[PDB]
Amino acid sequence: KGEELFTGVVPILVELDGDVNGHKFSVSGEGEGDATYGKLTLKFISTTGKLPVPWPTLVTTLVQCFARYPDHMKRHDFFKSAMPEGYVQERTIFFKDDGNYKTRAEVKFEGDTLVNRIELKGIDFKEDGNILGHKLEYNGWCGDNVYITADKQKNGIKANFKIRHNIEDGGVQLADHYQQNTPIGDGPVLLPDNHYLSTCSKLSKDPNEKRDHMVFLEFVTAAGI
Repeated sequence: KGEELFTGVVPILVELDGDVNGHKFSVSGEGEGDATYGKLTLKFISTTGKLPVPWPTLVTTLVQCFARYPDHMKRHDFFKSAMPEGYVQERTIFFKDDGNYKTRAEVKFEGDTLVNRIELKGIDFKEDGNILGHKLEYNGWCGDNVYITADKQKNGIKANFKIRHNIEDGGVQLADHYQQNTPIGDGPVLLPDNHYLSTCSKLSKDPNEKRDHMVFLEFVTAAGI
């Protein structure tokens, strides 16, 4: 089964080609995931200089197949069921009173490595706003539970959740996520009952890293059934 591919530690590679208000950037990430613990340890670097947007706004875009689905919920794990062929993950992220990200990604196995290749398009961002102005706290932000629902029409799922970024000096910048995932292959997948993913993240910095970067720790676990 697809879940058998996640029994141990799996290496991860991430690639993101971004474009925000016509300003292009590129991020390369790598690390490992341990679905048994819903644990992700990843590091991301910008290869194109300082990012035009804050790192926290890219976290959700930069591998939910590593969520821990407890034994009693494994029937509802769409992400692993679509492996190894993978799935397309599309999102529209509305930043309240600001621009929006539109993202399309392929999450699939290349060899023994889980790969996440992303194309991101951002438009309508305010130069004097919280995003382009880099006013979002690096760890001052909390992510609501990722509420997942089946999308039988497309043999996939949909997800909805808000990310709440603390603004430096006060305030919260909301990011409304609208998500859709579709399998790449034709094989049968697991269409889940309503549930959610509980997430916990920690951003940090590598003191040896010279490039604009983000060290990333995440725990993600399924619940709600």
